[PDB]
Amino acid sequence: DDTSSSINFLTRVTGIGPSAARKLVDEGIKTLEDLRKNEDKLNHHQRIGLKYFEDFEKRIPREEMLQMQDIVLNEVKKLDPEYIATVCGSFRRGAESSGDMDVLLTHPNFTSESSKQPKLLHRVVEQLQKVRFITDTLSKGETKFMGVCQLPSENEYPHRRIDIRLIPKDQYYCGVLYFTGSDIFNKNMRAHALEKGFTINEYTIRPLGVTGVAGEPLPVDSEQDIFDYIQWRYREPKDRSE
Ligand SMILES: [Mn+2]
Repeated sequence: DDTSSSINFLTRVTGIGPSAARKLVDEGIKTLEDLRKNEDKLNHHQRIGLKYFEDFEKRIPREEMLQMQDIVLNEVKKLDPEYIATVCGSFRRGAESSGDMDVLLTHPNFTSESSKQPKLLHRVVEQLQKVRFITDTLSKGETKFMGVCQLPSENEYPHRRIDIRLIPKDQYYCGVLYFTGSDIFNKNMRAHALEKGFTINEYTIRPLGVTGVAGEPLPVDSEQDIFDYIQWRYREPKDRSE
């Protein structure tokens, strides 16, 4: 019946999760328009997603995606060149079009020992915002920022999603890998590694042992070393389809 159809539409709104989509229905909030007239029932997120519904639905061609990546890469560089920033996802893998952006970021100042340096992220979030790259914010945490951005014009672009994550320098690589994917490639790689006596996750690559209950994180300073640990020729990102 023409209502299940409603819950579904809700969830189409970033922010609006299921349990959240339901209560909204209970207020009779079902359509797009039912939302619009009711910004008060929604969080900043949900409101933002809704503001951007339409654009959020479109995809990013790499022509754009790249120009985006230029901007992120360049700005972090001027705040502090000790900032490593890899925009990952399918995109990295040559994908012709992308859903969202996701910048992975690190700084040697930050390791899995400090954990308390949101300014590290913030500073860029703020930086990105003064340029009018990031144009809205969904949810800005200490280690991760969900927001919205948009390329500049001279006369326009949709608002893409953008995620920036802060990762320790001692775990960046593993994560650069992991958010690189594809989901399959990770499975297989994670699958291969297991055989050599290793366990790779999004943070580390640990050596296994007897009864599995084991690990103690090998140093990683490039994605390359991951591969070396498990001796597989490094497959460039483009060759990680499976
Ligand atoms: Mn994302």
